[PDB]
Amino acid sequence: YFQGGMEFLVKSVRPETLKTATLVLAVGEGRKLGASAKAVDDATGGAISAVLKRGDLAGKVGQTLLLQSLPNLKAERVLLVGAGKERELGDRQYRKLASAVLSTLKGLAGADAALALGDLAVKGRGAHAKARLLVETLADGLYVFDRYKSQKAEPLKLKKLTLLADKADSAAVEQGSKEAQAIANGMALTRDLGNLPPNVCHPTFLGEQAKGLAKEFKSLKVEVLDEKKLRELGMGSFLAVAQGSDQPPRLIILQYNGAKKDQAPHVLVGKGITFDTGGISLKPGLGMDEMKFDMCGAASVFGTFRAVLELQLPINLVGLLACAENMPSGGATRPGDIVTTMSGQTVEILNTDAEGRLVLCDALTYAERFKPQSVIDIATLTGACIVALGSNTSGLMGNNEALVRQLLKAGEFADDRAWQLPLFDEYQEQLDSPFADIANIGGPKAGTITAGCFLSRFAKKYHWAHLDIAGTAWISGGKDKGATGRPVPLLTQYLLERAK
Amino acid sequence: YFQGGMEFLVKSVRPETLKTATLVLAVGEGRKLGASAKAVDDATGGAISAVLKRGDLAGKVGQTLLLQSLPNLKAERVLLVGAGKERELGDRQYRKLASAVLSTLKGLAGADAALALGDLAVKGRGAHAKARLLVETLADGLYVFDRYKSQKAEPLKLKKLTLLADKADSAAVEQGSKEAQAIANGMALTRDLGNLPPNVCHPTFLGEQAKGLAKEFKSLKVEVLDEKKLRELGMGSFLAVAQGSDQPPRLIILQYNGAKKDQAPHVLVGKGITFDTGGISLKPGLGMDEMKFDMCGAASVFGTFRAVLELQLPINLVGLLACAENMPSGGATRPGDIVTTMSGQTVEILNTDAEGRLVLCDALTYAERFKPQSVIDIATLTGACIVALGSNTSGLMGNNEALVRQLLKAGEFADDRAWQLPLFDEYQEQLDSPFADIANIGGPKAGTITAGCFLSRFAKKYHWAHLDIAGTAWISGGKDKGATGRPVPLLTQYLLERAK
Ligand SMILES: [Cl-]
Ligand SMILES: [Cl-]
Ligand SMILES: [Cl-]
Ligand SMILES: [Cl-]
Ligand SMILES: [Cl-]
Ligand SMILES: [Cl-]
Ligand SMILES: [Cl-]
Ligand SMILES: [Cl-]
Ligand SMILES: [Cl-]
Ligand SMILES: [Cl-]
Ligand code: NA
Ligand code: NA
Ligand code: NA
Ligand code: NA
Ligand code: NA
Ligand code: NA
Ligand code: NA
Ligand code: NA
Ligand code: NA
Ligand code: NA
Repeated sequence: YFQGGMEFLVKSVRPETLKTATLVLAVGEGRKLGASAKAVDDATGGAISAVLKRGDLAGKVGQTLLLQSLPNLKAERVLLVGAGKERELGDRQYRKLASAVLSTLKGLAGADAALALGDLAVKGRGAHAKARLLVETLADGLYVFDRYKSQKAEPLKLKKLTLLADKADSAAVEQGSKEAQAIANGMALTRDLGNLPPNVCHPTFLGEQAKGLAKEFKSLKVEVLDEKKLRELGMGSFLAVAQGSDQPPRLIILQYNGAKKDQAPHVLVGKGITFDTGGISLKPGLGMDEMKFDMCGAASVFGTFRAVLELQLPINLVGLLACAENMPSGGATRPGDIVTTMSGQTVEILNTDAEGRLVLCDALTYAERFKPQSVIDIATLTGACIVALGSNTSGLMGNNEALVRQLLKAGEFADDRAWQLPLFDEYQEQLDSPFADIANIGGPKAGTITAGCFLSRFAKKYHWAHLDIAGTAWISGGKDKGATGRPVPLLTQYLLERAK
Repeated sequence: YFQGGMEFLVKSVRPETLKTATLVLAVGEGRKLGASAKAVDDATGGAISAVLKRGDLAGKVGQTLLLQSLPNLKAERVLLVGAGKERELGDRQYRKLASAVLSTLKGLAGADAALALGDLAVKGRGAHAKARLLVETLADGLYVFDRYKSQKAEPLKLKKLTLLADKADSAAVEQGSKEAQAIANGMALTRDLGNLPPNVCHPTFLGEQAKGLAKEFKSLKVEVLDEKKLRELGMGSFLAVAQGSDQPPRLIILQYNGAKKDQAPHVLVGKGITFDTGGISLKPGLGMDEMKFDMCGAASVFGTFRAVLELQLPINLVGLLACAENMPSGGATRPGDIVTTMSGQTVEILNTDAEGRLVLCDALTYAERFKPQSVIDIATLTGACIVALGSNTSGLMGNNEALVRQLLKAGEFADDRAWQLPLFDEYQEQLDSPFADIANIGGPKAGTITAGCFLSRFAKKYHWAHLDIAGTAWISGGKDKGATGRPVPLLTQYLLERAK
């Protein structure tokens, strides 16, 4: 169940007799009230119709009108929210409607609210799929990160949200709500870890977080490998990234065995660069505070595990979090260094700011021992991905078409979308080095793709895919600056489908 | 038939008795000679086997060994070319093999050569598909642009190439060769127009080129509209691009009616910015000579027409070439100008270097009058596409999934590949303007996509797709700097399939 201060219930009772602090109804733009709103209007003797006739609420998506006590209702307030003029909403409009409702309710002193929104239609979504989107939007919309504020906002009075559904849909709605709550809990852990400042959130801290998660979930086993063990394993490019920082690196291994021992596991590999200065290839100063989000890949592995552990899915899951801090220093890796990866391939490190792939490639080699049926790495890897796909769609590459399709489908269902980019063999020659087996960077052309090509050289032994979340893992500026928790919804949906 | 100084023949005779200046045979790396090479070796009494045993030719793809007269052969020379160790070649290896053969033959004084390469296997390609790739690579490999060199290279002695094929395959090979020759002729026209310097290749020159093509092909009708007519049509954003230059703009209309009058036409829309300084939003000086390639979109419409006209395909085809020169001047368009497009939508021109879309959008509105069944615009539009997809894969967007799939399939067959990028509705808000209906640029995120989103607002009335060839239309540096002729092979293959 959701942990962020909200209980979500599903009930099949009549809205017009439900006791609640706020009853929420949808109002169309220039079309008749839906069945639920009409039943409530009838119960009040036409009071809602009479208000709407006065014209303050045009009915555009997300517009609101709040009424107090109406005759013959047990609702203390009635919140009208506009649903536009279309027969069906798209996902974006449904989310906008839900967020407008939540924003209003947050500011009220009501301890609960009941959503009578079952008459809304959303393109391509039945009861379960609508509940997944609605509850995830509501629950994630409650997220707060204020532990470093001396002045904290007043706690919400709102503590309970009831979804009204016809009895024939209530089981699907309940299922969707339960899954959405687990996803939102995972997103909240991901966002917390992403938002923590890098002087607190370093690799050792992430190791202790993993141990704490195992304390909470007896089904989770955790092992944390330090720099001595990494050197024993021959993890040369991983160590090269870490060596310039005072902070020691960590390889965190999470294991959950929800299925029979004969089922091959799915492996999630997360880039956990807790801060990325670029190293000797130093980044510019402007906006470099957002490099604390360079561990959002690893954070999303935490969050996906958190959701899976709550749902107790019948799957075998492994998490590999490759965490290091990338700092300049008198002992840092230099451009031109050549290192031997755990696979034995030598890499010429042309640019020390292309370091995510250097911790990932050793983790991908490590993943071979699990004989996985799928391996997915998640990383804030290339600014080129933002040029290619922006901030709303993650880049996706892989060496197996069926797995890539499974991830695309999961992202569509989750409304946490990705988009495939090709790993054509012609791109690989961009990584040729006169000195070593591989150069760690290509040119300025196709940067997201050549990063995927680099990783692919370590993933040939299994079905593998790669999510570039450089654009989707956080919001850069404004009031809403901070980690997003993506791609936890995509990944959790992928695993939900693999668990059937 | 190919016009660049080469006759291509298909014959089904035995290689070992064929009179030719050079007989070309494939030699595998560490595997037995194929059937054709073995038959020739047997005819010489083992002379080729005996040479190969000495070890000078390892057999790697494209390696060569040239022999002179061998016993009992009518070939004056025998050229051995390595074919690697795989059972089947990929497209890249097949092209590399063919280019190595051609490079050797170019340097010889032989007037002809015979290719006995029928035993080569290429992944996913039968006789017709292999001949398409082989002949197009050979014919396009003969391209020369030397009209501004005072010292021209010696003319080739090689004037005839014979493809040897089994009688059961010879019809397919002949068909593939004929189509490849037409494509190569079209590519040569495209490359010529792209390579011409911008003080020669201006919009008026392109208009005269269209008139010259109609003189050569009686099935082509051409109309050239000048700035007065553009202003009568209300083509405000097109005129805004052109107004800073001394060179007047041209809208060139090509029409070919190869099918019954009841068949809706296919429309190709080409960006013909004959030079792009950026305008007031001036480009940096470094590499700005390659902005003469900013008309390669329009050039590829010329080239696709040239191939279609030679093949006399039973289709109805329209070409719209929107040509202008983008110059700074005391009357040039300024950042912040607002103009009314022919569609009536107003556009705020935030950056005068995003000018390709401003001539294209008026051409897309113009295309409505043809009631087309497909509209494809081709443009060197965004440097962001090179970041996203590099120099080897064109970006593709559209408003119709079936058309996008048809173009992807054509590019795969042609080995002139594209890759779809999404036009999700969420990207559209990047083009919001406080002052006008549309801004002409989004932010630094998803630049290729937001350019496609801008064009999509003018294409809603028909099935439309958009090819960003900023990366594939030319080669930037080195000995091979110059226009490539892409995407003529993709477009011609698309139309070949639509003609069935
Ligand atoms: Cl249901
Ligand atoms: Cl630790
Ligand atoms: Cl340690
Ligand atoms: Cl974006
Ligand atoms: Cl799914
Ligand atoms: Cl055949
Ligand atoms: Cl003209
Ligand atoms: Cl004129
Ligand atoms: Cl490239
Ligand atoms: Cl095709
Ligand atoms: Na609507
Ligand atoms: Na929507
Ligand atoms: Na970096
Ligand atoms: Na990084
Ligand atoms: Na490059
Ligand atoms: Na081979
Ligand atoms: Na190949
Ligand atoms: Na430009
Ligand atoms: Na341009
Ligand atoms: Na942007």
